[PDB]
Amino acid sequence: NAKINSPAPSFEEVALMPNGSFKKISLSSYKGKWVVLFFYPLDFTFVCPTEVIAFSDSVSRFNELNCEVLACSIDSEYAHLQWTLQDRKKGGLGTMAIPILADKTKNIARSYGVLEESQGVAYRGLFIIDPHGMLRQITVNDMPVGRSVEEVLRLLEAFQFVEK
Amino acid sequence: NAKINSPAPSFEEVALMPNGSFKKISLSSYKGKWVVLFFYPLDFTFVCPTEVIAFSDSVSRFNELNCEVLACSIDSEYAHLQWTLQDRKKGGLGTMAIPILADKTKNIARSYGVLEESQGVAYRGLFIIDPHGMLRQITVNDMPVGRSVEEVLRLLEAFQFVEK
Amino acid sequence: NAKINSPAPSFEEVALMPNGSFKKISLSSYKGKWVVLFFYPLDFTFVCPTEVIAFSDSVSRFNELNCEVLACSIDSEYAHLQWTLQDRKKGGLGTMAIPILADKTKNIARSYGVLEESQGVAYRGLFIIDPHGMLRQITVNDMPVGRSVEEVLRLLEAFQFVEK
Amino acid sequence: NAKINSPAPSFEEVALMPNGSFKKISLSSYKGKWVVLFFYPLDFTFVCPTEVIAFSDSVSRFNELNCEVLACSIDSEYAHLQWTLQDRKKGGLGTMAIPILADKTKNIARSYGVLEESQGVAYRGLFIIDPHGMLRQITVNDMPVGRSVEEVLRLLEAFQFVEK
Amino acid sequence: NAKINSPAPSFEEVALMPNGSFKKISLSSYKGKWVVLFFYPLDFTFVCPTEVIAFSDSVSRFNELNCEVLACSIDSEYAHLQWTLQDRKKGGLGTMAIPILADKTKNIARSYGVLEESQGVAYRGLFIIDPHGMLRQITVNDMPVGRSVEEVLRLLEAFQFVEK
Amino acid sequence: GNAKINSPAPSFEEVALMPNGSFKKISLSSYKGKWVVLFFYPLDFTFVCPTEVIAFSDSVSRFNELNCEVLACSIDSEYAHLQWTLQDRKKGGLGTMAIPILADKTKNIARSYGVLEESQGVAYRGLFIIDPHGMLRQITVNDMPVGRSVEEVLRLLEAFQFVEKH
Amino acid sequence: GNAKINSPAPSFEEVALMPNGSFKKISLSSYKGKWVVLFFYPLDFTFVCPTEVIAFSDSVSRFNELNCEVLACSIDSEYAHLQWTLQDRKKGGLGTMAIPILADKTKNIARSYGVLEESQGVAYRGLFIIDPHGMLRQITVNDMPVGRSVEEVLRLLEAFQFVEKH
Amino acid sequence: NAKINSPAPSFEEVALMPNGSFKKISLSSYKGKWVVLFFYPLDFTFVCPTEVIAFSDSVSRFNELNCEVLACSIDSEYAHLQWTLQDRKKGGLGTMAIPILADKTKNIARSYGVLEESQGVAYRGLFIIDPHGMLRQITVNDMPVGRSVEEVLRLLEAFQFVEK
Amino acid sequence: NAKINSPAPSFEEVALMPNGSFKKISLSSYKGKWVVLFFYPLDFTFVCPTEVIAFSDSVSRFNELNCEVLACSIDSEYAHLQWTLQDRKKGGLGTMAIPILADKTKNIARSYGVLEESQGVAYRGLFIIDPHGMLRQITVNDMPVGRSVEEVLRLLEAFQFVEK
Amino acid sequence: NAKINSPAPSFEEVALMPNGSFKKISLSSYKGKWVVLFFYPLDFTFVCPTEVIAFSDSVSRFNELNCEVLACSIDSEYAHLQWTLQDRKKGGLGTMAIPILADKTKNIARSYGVLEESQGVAYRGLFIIDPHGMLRQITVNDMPVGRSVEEVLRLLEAFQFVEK
Repeated sequence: NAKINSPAPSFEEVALMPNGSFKKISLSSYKGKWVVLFFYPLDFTFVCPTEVIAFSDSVSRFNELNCEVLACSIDSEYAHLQWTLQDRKKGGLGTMAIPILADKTKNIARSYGVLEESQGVAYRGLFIIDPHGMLRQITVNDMPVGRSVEEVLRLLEAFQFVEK
Repeated sequence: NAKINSPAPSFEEVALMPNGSFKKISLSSYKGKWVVLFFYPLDFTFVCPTEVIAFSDSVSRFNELNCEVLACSIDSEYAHLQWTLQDRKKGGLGTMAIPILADKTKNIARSYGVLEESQGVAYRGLFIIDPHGMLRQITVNDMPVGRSVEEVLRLLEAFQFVEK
Repeated sequence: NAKINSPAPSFEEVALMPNGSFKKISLSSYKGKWVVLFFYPLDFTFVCPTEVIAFSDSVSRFNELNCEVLACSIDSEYAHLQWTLQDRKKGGLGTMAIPILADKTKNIARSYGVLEESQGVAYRGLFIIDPHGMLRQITVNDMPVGRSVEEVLRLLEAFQFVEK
Repeated sequence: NAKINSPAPSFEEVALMPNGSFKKISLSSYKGKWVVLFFYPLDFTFVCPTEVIAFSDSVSRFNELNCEVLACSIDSEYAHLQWTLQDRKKGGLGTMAIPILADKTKNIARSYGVLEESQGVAYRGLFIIDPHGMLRQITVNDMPVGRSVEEVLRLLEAFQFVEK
Repeated sequence: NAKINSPAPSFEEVALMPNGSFKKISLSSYKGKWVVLFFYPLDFTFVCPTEVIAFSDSVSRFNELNCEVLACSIDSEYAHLQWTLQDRKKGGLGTMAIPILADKTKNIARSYGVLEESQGVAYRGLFIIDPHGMLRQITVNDMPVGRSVEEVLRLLEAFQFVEK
Repeated sequence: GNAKINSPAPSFEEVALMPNGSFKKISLSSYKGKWVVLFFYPLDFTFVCPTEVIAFSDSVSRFNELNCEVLACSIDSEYAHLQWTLQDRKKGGLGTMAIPILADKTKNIARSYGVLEESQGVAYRGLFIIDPHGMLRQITVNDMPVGRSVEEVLRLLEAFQFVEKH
Repeated sequence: GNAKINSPAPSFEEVALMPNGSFKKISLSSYKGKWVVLFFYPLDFTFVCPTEVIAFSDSVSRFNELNCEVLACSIDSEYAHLQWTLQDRKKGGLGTMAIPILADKTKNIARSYGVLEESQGVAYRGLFIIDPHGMLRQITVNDMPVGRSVEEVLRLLEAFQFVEKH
Repeated sequence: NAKINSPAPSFEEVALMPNGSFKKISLSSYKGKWVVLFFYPLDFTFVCPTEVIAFSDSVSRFNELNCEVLACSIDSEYAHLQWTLQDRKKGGLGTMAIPILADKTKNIARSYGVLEESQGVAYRGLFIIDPHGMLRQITVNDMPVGRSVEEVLRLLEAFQFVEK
Repeated sequence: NAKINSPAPSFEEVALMPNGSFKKISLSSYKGKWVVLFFYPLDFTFVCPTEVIAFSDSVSRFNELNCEVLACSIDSEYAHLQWTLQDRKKGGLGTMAIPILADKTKNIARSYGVLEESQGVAYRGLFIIDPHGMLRQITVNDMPVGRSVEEVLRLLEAFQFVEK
Repeated sequence: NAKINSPAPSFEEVALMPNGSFKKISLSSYKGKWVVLFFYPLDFTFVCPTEVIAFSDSVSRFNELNCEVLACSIDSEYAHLQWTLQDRKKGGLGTMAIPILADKTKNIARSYGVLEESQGVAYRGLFIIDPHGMLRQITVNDMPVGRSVEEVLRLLEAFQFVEK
């Protein structure tokens, strides 16, 4: 389970890459970089996916801070792909600048302790992981409330300021 | 688990209705009718979903034999809905004449013993259930091979013939 | 128990050979060939044995597809033999072109999960096993309904088409 | 398991009746009479079935002593029937003057502790049971050696002489 | 332990009141109001307690939203009191407009899963609890990075907007 | 009861009254290479005139010329057994014997052969045929009041040996 | 061993050879209201001339006039016991006895009194003094080859009864 | 615990020596000699200590038979000493010709199974041990009844006569 | 075991009364009074008994403060008695003004956690118990160092001052 | 736990040094010296901390007896520091001549068995430890009653006198 100042739970799982391909991604492959790993409940929700899009539209701000961003849900990689092929205007995801993990077994959500067991979907959890793979901050929102790109960046800069 | 001449495993779960709405469906609500419950692995797969469509195109042939047909997968109801909104020509599902269960918790697949745990997806299992809710026949295919609408009908007629 | 894409349960047991002799047969001796292993409840049933005969009459069609066929029941090898010595017109089996396993311990039925424990007899289960010894499809019928030689051949071609 | 001066293990099972019909028979239905229950391994064995026949040819001798005799094996009732329809001269059983239990589940053999677990067949066990349902004597032979009708009668008379 | 959409872990503990008195406070006494419960590591840290002060300076903004705010640490109520008697200029806490729980047994921190067991102090955890006592959002920061009053208010308004 | 057909007959090494009147330790394995008829009886000095035990003793040679040794057993001490043999046959005693009699003082032999009546502390009239390989080949158990047949055991022996030959 | 000083002596109900020659069930509790000397010995018909058991039988009245009953016990059957009494005293037998002899066929009595030699299946020369209330009051246990003293047991009895009085 | 023909329970403990000194004494130091080890309840009991004295007055009789005698109780060595300094006429012990063990831990009494647990004192137990350290006879008296020096000597001579 | 502000461990045990008689004394019989219960190792020690005597010589000072004093050791009541009959000049105890418990089972020492298990004797433990039977202070000395009557009185007054 | 004549429970913990710095201190670092380790409940209590001050004012008296003195409580090192910065006249601690352990995890209190679990604070326990690290005396007071510097010195001198 996920704990501050302990190594963030490991995973190696299929993800939809920004280019549209499927690829296995391990957490340890990010060693040497900061990582913002964030979960969302379901693809194709009647929610306007503004939240997932917001993070994708902002990758480079995180990148300038040596931070990679990674999305995740219990949906398949095909579901992910289909959502990106769908129009943003029509409620789709459109192009993504970040990978989206396909947590098909729900185990990543489980290890990060964000799985709603009765629904089989993940809460809006977000985790900041340092270059050493250490879990440094936990944010978990109930389904109906989104996270803030600004806030995560606030936190990132703060953490990096302390390291300097 | 699913055993011949034992009551078929119970379930009550959200499904995508033929009209496009979401609805809770219980197995017991079919008491008095035959049921063909069949699983498939994933929505939006790169296999043209001929198999699921074949069963939908043939409901009537089951229906006049006092048999209801029910599809199921580990995908969400929103995923299901999205697939039906997708054009059949374009590898989508198009309109569906049968309900599709959203086994988001994988428990239905588990109880029917068709779940591939490592994958998180169900095998191509099909189950014939009588008006008394008794499991009467088991078919399970490996992912790459489809089932036969003709065969299931053969079996149905055979079973009903034995009742007279 | 038996599972798709797991090695099919092992066995080494006495069988009635097509020539009329008794012989020990192991599953692994079929490595390199496809196998259709199928169970039936009892020898000498008041149910005419059209089903078992149908598979025997069709061996070559299976053989041409690099597939061996194997029958099985809880009856002794002597019971098997006696049934083949009985005239086909008289409700007997006649000369068989396939071996018939004598599952006297009922353990083969048990491992394939087709044993009706209260009766001590096997359900009409049929299993397709690949040249690697991997279980590839499961069919189980309630006692009163037979299987289809055509259907098994349909699946066999389908499976081989996927490899080629 | 079966113990001297304890109630003989209960059973209710299908048997081939002397007239050729199938019938459920319980041990307790013999209360008030002595019973010689005896097991044999298999129907249709290559060795002339003189032993089973010997007991059938002698029923009236047992009946004279208020004793009923009951045969048993792991074979089905249909196997039993078929053996009696077979000519005695030809290695068959001919019509029998005693019922033959069809211990399909093997449980009767198990409870009397005569089941060879590796073979799935019963040893040549014979049990004398009194009118009170109490087990009074145990005889168990290895497969290749038969029992003696004279001896069982010796024992019967001895037991009845003591109760006199 | 603390879970989204489950009742927030109960507590009744001594707290330093804004007026300077000690008082037992239970979580359930806030039923009917929103609660922001937030932990901090230690009193008298060489950190300028800007964070704890920031929340105190902002109580009325939370109050206008029907939300009460509650601070907590493993320090005694006397330690709390002493810190408030200390000058803000000298690194003290000065006057507080919010109560500060004295989690002397560390059990509140434990139940909210924010206790650093090796240090015996709590991480910078913050929890939003609804009028029904249900846990609605989790924020946990590593020691050196503070939380944002603005962000918590963002979240509060969002939650209340959904309820309307 | 450990006593199972086609399994090695339960082992034992115990004091026995020898035909000559001496006490001697006897193990089952010492009979390897010979058939053995091991038979139990309830008690020495019983009010049942001991014809059964005597019958087997009077017939040893018949067993012996079948390459079969015969061995009696009961829960009584070796001294009890000896006393019984010193007692006159006419007078309800045993007389001198042609077979050894095991003194199953711990009752464990009877236990391992599953013939011990636990409430009484005595053995049922159990008889066991053991082959030259030490394998248990046939089980006979009688309730107390009914005896076994020397003829029958010989019938069985010949039958078993006939199967070995052909 | 359940046998503890100032605890109720271990219960039993078992067949015994009565002084008159009959078999009878005897329970410990049937002696309530009397002192009891219960004593064990290893085996009937031993090559030890049975002076010890005889000594206690020859002295019953001495125990009796102390309101004390005496009871012998061994793992031998009641038939063994009877046979021994039918045997002539001169000839190494027991002769007719003035005390009952328990037939501890299941060995449980010896077990509960903690005097059973498990490897031999026989009891040590244990002797137990039990009061009218059924309470165990003294324990004597001898190795096989050494006998007990009738005088000593009487010494003990008088001592115990003297303490009751004054 | 102590058993006939098993090695007598070991001990090494302080004892009051006949000369008035304290000394550690082990059971094994008597190997090669017979030992009469005997327990008594308490020092300074209101009843004239004739029993302990009787054994002391008779040591040479035991010594003649290559037998050493050893007294024991739960009292301290100082208690023992004090009792011997007390005048025999006055209810005291006087100087003893045998050692008296000070079983302060109660463990010797425990291992010889003579400890009255509720009182914390030992029963009047006496044990005869051979030159090989084997326990050869057990005598245990209830508190109010003494043992006999004559009897123990009777036993000793008997045992030695047998080994002769 | 014994704990501050928990009821002091119960006991009912024989004690040597100041008048020279034996009497059962329970802790609860002191309810309504303060109690100083103190242990010492052994009677008749080569260590002059100044400590035990000091407390006896001072009873009244304790009594005036509504406090009873109680001595205890693992020695028998007869040992106690004998020590008091011994002349104080001669290393004896003399007439005592306090009762002395005879903890023959060592259980009182055990429950107060002052038993030296290897020696079977108690450490120089002293316990102050209030009128409610609550344990209020613990003093435990290693064998060679005595306690102070003054100190115990200092504590007693202090405790009573806090109630008044 | 803390037992007389057993090694005193080990610890290594942060302490406030007399100079005002924080430093890790282990018990074993005192090997070769006597140690008076004493606990108190809480910093900033409304009791004028005369007791802790009394020991600090007297270090020298311990020091010349080759004895180091060590204070301890469950409060943080920062709490300790703050209390020493507070004016003695104002109920503060003022300058301290002894180190004060910060038992933030309450484990030292636990191992010395002085912790009041419900409170989360330690009782007024004091422990004398010899140069060999052996626990030699235990004093435990209920919260409202203080210990005596004189008494501890009495004990120290007594212990050292026994060593010569």
